[PDB]
Amino acid sequence: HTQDIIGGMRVDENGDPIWQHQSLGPDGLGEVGMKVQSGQIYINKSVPTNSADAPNPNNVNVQTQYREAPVIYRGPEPSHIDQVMMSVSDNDQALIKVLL
Amino acid sequence: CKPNFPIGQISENFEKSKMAKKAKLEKRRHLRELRMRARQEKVDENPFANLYNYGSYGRGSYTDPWTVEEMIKFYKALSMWGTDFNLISQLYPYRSRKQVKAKFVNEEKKRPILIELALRSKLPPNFDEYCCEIKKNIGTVADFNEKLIELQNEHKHHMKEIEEA
Amino acid sequence: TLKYICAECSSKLSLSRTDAVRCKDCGHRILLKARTKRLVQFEAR
Amino acid sequence: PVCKNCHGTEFERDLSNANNDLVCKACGVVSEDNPIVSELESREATLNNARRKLRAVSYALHIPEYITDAAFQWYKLALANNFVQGRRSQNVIASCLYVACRKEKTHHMLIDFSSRLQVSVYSIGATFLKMVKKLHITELPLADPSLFIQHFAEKLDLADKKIKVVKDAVKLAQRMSKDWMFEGRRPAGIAGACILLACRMNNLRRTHTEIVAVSHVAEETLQQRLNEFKNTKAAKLSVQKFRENDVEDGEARPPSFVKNRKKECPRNLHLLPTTDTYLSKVSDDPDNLEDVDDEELNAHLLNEEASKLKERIWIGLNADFLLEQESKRLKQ
Amino acid sequence: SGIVPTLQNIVATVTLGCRLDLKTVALHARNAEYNPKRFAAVIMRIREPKTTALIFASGKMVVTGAKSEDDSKLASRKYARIIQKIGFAAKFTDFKIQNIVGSCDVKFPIRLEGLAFSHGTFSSYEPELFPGLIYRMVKPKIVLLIFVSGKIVLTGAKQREEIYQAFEAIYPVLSEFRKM
Amino acid sequence: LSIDKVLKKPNRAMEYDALLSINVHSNNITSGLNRAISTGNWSLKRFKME
Amino acid sequence: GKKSSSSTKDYLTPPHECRLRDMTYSAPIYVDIEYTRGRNIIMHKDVEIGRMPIMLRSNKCILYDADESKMAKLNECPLDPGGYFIVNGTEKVILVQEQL
DNA sequence: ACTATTGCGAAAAAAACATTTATTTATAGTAGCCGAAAATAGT
DNA sequence: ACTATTTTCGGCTACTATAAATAAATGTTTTTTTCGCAATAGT
Ligand SMILES: [Zn+2]
Ligand SMILES: [Zn+2]
Repeated sequence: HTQDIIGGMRVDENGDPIWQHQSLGPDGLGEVGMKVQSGQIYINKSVPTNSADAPNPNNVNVQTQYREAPVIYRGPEPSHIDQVMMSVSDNDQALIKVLL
Repeated sequence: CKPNFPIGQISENFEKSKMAKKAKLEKRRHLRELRMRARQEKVDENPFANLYNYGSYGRGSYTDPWTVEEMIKFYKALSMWGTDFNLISQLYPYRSRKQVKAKFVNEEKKRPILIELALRSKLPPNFDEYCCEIKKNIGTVADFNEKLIELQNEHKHHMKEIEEA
Repeated sequence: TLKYICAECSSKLSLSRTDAVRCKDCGHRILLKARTKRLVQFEAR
Repeated sequence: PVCKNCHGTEFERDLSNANNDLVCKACGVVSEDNPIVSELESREATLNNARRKLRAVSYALHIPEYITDAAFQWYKLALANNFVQGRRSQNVIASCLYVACRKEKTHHMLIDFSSRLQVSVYSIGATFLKMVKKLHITELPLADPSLFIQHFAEKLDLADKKIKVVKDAVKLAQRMSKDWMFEGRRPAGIAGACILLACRMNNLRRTHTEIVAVSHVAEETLQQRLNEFKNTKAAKLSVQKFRENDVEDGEARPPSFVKNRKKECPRNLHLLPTTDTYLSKVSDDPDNLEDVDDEELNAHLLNEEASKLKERIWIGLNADFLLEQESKRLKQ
Repeated sequence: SGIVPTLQNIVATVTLGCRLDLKTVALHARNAEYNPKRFAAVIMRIREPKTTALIFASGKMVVTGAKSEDDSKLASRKYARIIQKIGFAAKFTDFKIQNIVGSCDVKFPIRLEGLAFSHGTFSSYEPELFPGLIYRMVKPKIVLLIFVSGKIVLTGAKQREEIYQAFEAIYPVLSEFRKM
Repeated sequence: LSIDKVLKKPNRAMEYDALLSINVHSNNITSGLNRAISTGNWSLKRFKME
Repeated sequence: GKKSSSSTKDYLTPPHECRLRDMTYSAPIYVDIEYTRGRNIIMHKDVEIGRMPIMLRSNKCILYDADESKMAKLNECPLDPGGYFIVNGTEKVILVQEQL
């Protein structure tokens, strides 16, 4: 019963964006309206580390387990996003689709 | 415009709702005549027939409410014996061992003075129960105290034949 | 803010996180992000 | 993880020139070059069958598989905790489903299980009670009936304006949440009346059987809710009219103490009656009992000539007193 | 309001040094109830002191149906006075008590889902199968059911004394939720 | 194969209804549809051809 | 497609919507059965057994004979010929096979 | 078809093990079935 | 405007939910082992 979170923009020296994080948006979903260059994570994603552990029927230690698996823009040329959507599948599972 | 049954527009496909609700009142009606008689096929499914609620597939029913004619078969037997549910069960032929117990608890809260009168009654009552004594004894007239002995004597004799063989 | 808008209902929804995926005023289940306020620099060639 | 010159703990994989080397930012010595890419059985058998049974009704009740996968571990721990032995196999796994149904906070009820199982709600619910308390399930979501308003409308097949029947019903449910009707009542019961009233003002879908075929609760208890909600406060204003923009609280009246009025420094240490003084009332003679004597329990005794009369009909009803002689001679 | 919770029913079992025979205790009694396929023992029903007598085939006995504690004690040896009719031992040693139940009324409505969210880490319930909440207690090791009209019935009290301080202890958590 | 497994019971032969057991077996069609269209390979049985 | 009680056309997800959720663009099959329940035999209608996919611009799909306004409401290009499945996202097509 | 050769095949069984067997304490809740009454419409 | 009856309304009657005992069965339950059949297959 552990989901995945889109927390983003870790801050440093009075400013949110890292050189990777100028185009990552307030929600963690990369902000529509601006370009991307190489590097420059545009979709942050964090996954629980107990991905195969058995569910313990209690509440003891689940507060910090999210290791990151971010999505990084490759390519030798700077591009833009076109637009981004989010939806759900046929089963209740979240869908994310961005197109450059 | 009260909220209890207004008719107020198109209301499509209500006839299947109308045909079933009129038909499920007929379910209990044929069950009523079976109860009073005991006192003495191709079918097409419509989806709204089989619908279930929480009152479904569960033990319990509606006991036939008691009559004044049964009261004199109840209070006098409660005057003769203390409280004996075993023989009053067959006295009320299709009534069961359990709701006659529930009736005893019902009469405790309903009439608390009649049951104490039956408790205080420890004596032969007004001598009208002797016909009711033999009304119980006219069914299958046979000795239960003397003739219903030999059957175990016959059956223990059968064991000795098996031990012989 | 100018938060999330529907596809055809086109309704600005600042829907709080990990709560729902649908829209108001419609049963539609595909969501559109609205464009930022921040300026972007371009050339003219 | 540790450099050989600066002993740094931060390593950064450079993909700028497609070499994918590993290097720290402190001194710049590479860490690694030429990356090497990755181009009981009886206990097993009794879960292999139980895997089939979890998959069965999930296909029937349209359960998405991240519950059925999640529910297997709930079955897995109670398999170890000796919860399975003695109880019926079909009964225990359906209780195990509703745990994950509650934790996932779905629209799925509990009688949808038992109707396919063709048992009572109290049969399948009994082992549900012993599951949660024995296996130490403390946190639990509440059965929020607001989910049922959203889910009932689709199989009801109402008009294409199915948003306004729900947006008004959920604002009715928020108004209903403030009202003191459902406090110990049925979650599907009180949620089966707001839809009846929301579609009332727009359509005539209310036939008192179509909603019973959806909500699976009897017709007389929802009409009771129609009379209960009308006569609490300010409902007479919106019986006939008054568009749904009321913002009030009204009086707080759950119907349980309404019946109770129709019927009509801390506490000290030794202020309540004790129990040892009651033990000291009657002498505790272990063999003797002639200190509580009376005259009617002394007369509580047989009618001496009527023991023939008693045993006559006592053995006139014989079936089980007769076969015990038959069985014992067959035991020899 | 310093009300007292009234205690309605006891159960209490006693051993007997004699094995009980079913034949000579039912065929010459008054409140004769013995159907062996229904139940493997005999029950007496007397309305003074409105208790009931449950015996066992092995010899043991349990009394149930008294209002007070000493009310059970005079009942428990009038029951053996009929056992003094038959040539049996009726050797009772220990008057152990293991359930004394009580019902109460505080008579003001309260919220109970607010405490099922607040004190949900230890006590919980199900709304559809039982209309009240089933509450539990660590300190006296007791269970109890609460309602919405203010009535609380106490069950499972092995000791009579234990619920008196327990009912006082559970009073502030109910007045905590004044349904603001 | 599901039916007779119920019908090999004395008690479960009078009140038993078979329309309940439909939906478990109904999944084999649709998953067999979409997999055979996504993966363009067809496992035939009466002709035994791939 | 449709039932026999409602006898409406259908209510169906749009395929341009269905391709944006990686879903199958399919249509349900309804069967009508009779059997021996018990004491009496019983006939039941409109039994769901599955959802078969339908290719677009068929007479069973909602894109049958539009007027560039319903299809404009369904944001679909009228110059698309159609004739292919939208199973679980991707759009594929049966190729016309042959033998001797 | 008689017999031979064999794996299945149901059925015993065994131990465990929770499950009914009846008691009574209430409280509110449905839930079904029933008149009891009372509106209420045909005539 | 009488005759008839269908709402209209409780009334009844029930009945799991409570521990806390007995307690003779009383369900099964998986695990296991057996013992029989017919099945295959040649004689
Ligand atoms: Zn919308
Ligand atoms: Zn280094």
